[PDB]
Amino acid sequence: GSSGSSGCLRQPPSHRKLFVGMLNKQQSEDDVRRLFEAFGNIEECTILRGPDGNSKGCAFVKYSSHAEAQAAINALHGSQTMPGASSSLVVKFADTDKESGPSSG
Repeated sequence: GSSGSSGCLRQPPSHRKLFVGMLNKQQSEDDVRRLFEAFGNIEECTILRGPDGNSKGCAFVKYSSHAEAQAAINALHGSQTMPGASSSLVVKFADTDKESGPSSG
């Protein structure tokens, strides 16, 4: 059943990345690997490390599709609170075109 949508509007965006922050300088790529994937499959993972060297409490994680992404987000972001931080984990859809834009130039 449920065949035939005949309704295309505000269709979802195009991006398989997720920006995670409010992390602790203890966890490792692995920890975040299993944890995340624990819900929705992951395509790639890359921990962020500022020039200083010590993790900046951030990392880039990708998923197979949107649905899965949201699952991990709600299941993670706003759920627990990384050690040290007072605010629940922060996981949002990572953007690609930040600097660029249709700005009237």
